[PDB]
Amino acid sequence: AIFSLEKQKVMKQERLQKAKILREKIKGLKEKKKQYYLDLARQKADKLEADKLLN
Amino acid sequence: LDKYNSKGRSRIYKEAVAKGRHMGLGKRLGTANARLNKKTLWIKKIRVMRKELKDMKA
Amino acid sequence: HKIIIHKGRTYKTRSNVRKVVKTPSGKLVARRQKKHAKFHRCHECNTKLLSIARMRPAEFSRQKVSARKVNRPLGSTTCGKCVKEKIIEAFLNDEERIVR
Amino acid sequence: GKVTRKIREETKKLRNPRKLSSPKYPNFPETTQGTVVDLVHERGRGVPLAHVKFNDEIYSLIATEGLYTGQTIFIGDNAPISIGNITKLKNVPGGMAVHSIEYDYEDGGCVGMTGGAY
Amino acid sequence: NGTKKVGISGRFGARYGSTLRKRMKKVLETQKKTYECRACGKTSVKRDVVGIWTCRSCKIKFAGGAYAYVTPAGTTFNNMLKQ
RNA sequence: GAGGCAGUAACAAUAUAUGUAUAGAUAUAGACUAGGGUUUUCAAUUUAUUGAAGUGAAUCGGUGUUAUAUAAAAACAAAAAAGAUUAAUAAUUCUUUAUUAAAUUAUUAUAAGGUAACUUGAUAAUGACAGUAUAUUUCAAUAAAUUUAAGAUAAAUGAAUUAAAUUUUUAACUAUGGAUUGUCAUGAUAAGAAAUAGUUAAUUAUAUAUACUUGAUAAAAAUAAAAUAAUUUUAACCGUACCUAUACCGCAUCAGGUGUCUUUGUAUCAUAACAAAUAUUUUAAAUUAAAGUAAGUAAGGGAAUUCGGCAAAUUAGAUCUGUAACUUUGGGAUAAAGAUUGGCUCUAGCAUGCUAGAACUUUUACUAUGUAAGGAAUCUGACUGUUUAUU
RNA sequence: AAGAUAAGCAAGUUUAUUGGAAGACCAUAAUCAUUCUGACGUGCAAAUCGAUGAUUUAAGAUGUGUAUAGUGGCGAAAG
Ligand SMILES: [Mg+2]
Ligand SMILES: [Mg+2]
Ligand SMILES: [Mg+2]
Ligand SMILES: [Mg+2]
Ligand SMILES: [Mg+2]
Ligand SMILES: [Mg+2]
Ligand SMILES: [Mg+2]
Ligand SMILES: [Mg+2]
Ligand SMILES: [Mg+2]
Ligand SMILES: [Mg+2]
Ligand SMILES: [Mg+2]
Ligand SMILES: [Mg+2]
Ligand SMILES: [Mg+2]
Ligand SMILES: [Mg+2]
Ligand SMILES: [Mg+2]
Ligand SMILES: [Mg+2]
Ligand SMILES: [Mg+2]
Ligand SMILES: [Mg+2]
Ligand SMILES: [Mg+2]
Ligand SMILES: [Mg+2]
Ligand SMILES: [Mg+2]
Ligand SMILES: [Zn+2]
Ligand SMILES: [Zn+2]
Repeated sequence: AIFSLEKQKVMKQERLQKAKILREKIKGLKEKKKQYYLDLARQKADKLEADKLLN
Repeated sequence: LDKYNSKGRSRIYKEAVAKGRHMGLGKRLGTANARLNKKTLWIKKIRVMRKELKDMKA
Repeated sequence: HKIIIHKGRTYKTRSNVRKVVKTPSGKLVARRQKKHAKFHRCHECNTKLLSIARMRPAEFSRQKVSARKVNRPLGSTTCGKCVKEKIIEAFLNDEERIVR
Repeated sequence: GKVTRKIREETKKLRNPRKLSSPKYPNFPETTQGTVVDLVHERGRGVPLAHVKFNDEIYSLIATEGLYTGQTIFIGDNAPISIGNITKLKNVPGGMAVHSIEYDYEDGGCVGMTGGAY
Repeated sequence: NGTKKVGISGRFGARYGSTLRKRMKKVLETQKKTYECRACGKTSVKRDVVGIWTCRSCKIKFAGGAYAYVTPAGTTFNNMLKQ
């Protein structure tokens, strides 16, 4: 059960990756989204609704 | 108009101290170290004496 | 009677440094300033690495590469005297192997 | 009556137990060579730890008495015996001082962890 | 120079007893002293943390005791390895 | 539902013959958050009632990361400032000059130069981390000079008082060199000093460099590339009025309580006190009671009063002499006990605003405010510390 | 108090500076509650007001976030 110091940084991030996914199984929490000026996927979709009214 | 306090009283009194009048023995209320620091007087002396030794060497 | 104008929160934390500037019309304002940054240091000898631009890492990515680096191998990490010990050491350890 | 102090202290250790490092050394088949990198200090314990480097991997170990940064040590079942080296138990003559003894083979260490005790 | 026989333990004043201040004078003399560097040969080794001694010039850390640079139980086990 | 006591206890009560003014009086004032929710502004009718109007964001907060299996409007993080407008909003509206990010356009270097430290389009860096003391006087502020303006005095005055602006070398590293040299303090050097030639920088006081205390050594994670010019019905969702105590909590327009910051002038250690600035405010009598709540003074005696000097009084700042028994050798000690102190005109030192001495003069000098009564013994606890919110 | 420098006398030892350690000493703002057994006592107030006192770089004071629940919790200890 002996590990190097350098391998222990990998096991922390792998532990902190599972904790990000188990949050979405808890009832009654607000959803985590991306920051708006970096999330380019939402800016494309809302603009598609925008010019649809123009027609 | 607004008011502003006059300093004509204090400008006169500061002139008599410039001749050394009002600094008696009966008008001191602090210690000798409070009115003049003893540490700064050593720094004034040792900085001037170190300057004049460089000029006499050059 | 003049009054200094303050805008924002009034706590004195690390990022809330302010100074007092005088306007042409006569106002007084407490303007905010940028966060204080320090010099980068060598990874081994721990001396101050000058000629590299010291700023916050957000603005540091906007600079040119000549202002981030020095024209030398390992120019971003080491001082330039530590590389002289490395090159002599790396060459001499090869000649010890060929004998033994 | 009420619950006394002794039982109330142990259940306060189950709500927030104390944390330490438990430093162990690896196992290698043959004799290798490693270098001492740096010396640090932890919160709870008084004895300083040491970071050694075997095969480009950095582990943590308890520092022996005369140790300086950059020194070289050997680890193996048949290493020569000197200050700071780690060998098997049968090689050392009678009368010396050892400070990390595993109970069984291929374990980290069990006996002699604190500073000043040998 | 001002003190007759107290020495470095004059900071404690007139409390904690008499023989408790004798035990402080033995330890505080060897902690604040500077020593020679075994690597570079200069007298610049000082202590900063319990069990860590470092030099000012060459900047190389040495392991050691709590309050002394060398331990009396540490030097006897160096002699038996020389033979 | 309504009596007696009873119109009794207890509280509130500035001046002017003409006034949107002339005076008096009390209270430091102004911004962010927690709490309140239209109290904001205007009109009409008398701290009320009704009716209209009012909150404008790519760069000000939230929405993002985490504190070793639900945590931050003060920790971390792409980017702005003046100058004016409204009855009420303004880093949000308008004018002027800027900055960030993403999508489409036009153009192109794939390396030169210096012995070296390094200079220019030519990537792989960090977020990121105790406390105390001393030395720098950056800014800023004072002080001086000058130029425009203001207000008062029966008179007099080398030209007073107030406002606005314009000005007042060091540390690393490299090349020669071969043995000395610095700081307020501790020092630095054959692992190359002084002296020369040169290349980088100088972190703006919440800074820089040193030193000191420790069985205390002083958090995490998301997060990165670069040359020049141009374009845009490109940059989403929520809050932006008002109050800081007569617009909060104590059943109230309650002498109580409540996180942070800023604030002018005289003030020879400071403190205390006064004045600026700003906000509020209208009308009974009086040389006369007793007994109360506060503040003063006292001939002669000086603790005889009392369970007990309970209450009050005396001492006190600063300079110079002088200092005991005892002791855990550090203390006791600022022990105790004496002497001096103003105003004006000069002389003498150098560090140039601090300190000694001398002459003349008076109903004699820290004392408006602030400021230790002292000594000799006994019992008990070692000391700094903590405790029955309300005997 | 350590540390450091000079001038004397002759292995040392007196005198004068520099330096700034300590759960050392004293005040303002802030905090607490010894005495008058003062004021008030159908009160300003279901614990307040005035004078006098004690306190100072720490075993301190304080906003927010997470953890501890009634035969249970927290406690430099008074039920
Ligand atoms: Mg009345
Ligand atoms: Mg209304
Ligand atoms: Mg307004
Ligand atoms: Mg504006
Ligand atoms: Mg607004
Ligand atoms: Mg507003
Ligand atoms: Mg408040
Ligand atoms: Mg009130
Ligand atoms: Mg009367
Ligand atoms: Mg009398
Ligand atoms: Mg009399
Ligand atoms: Mg009597
Ligand atoms: Mg009697
Ligand atoms: Mg009394
Ligand atoms: Mg005289
Ligand atoms: Mg006691
Ligand atoms: Mg009580
Ligand atoms: Mg103290
Ligand atoms: Mg009473
Ligand atoms: Mg429950
Ligand atoms: Mg009892
Ligand atoms: Zn280096
Ligand atoms: Zn060394």
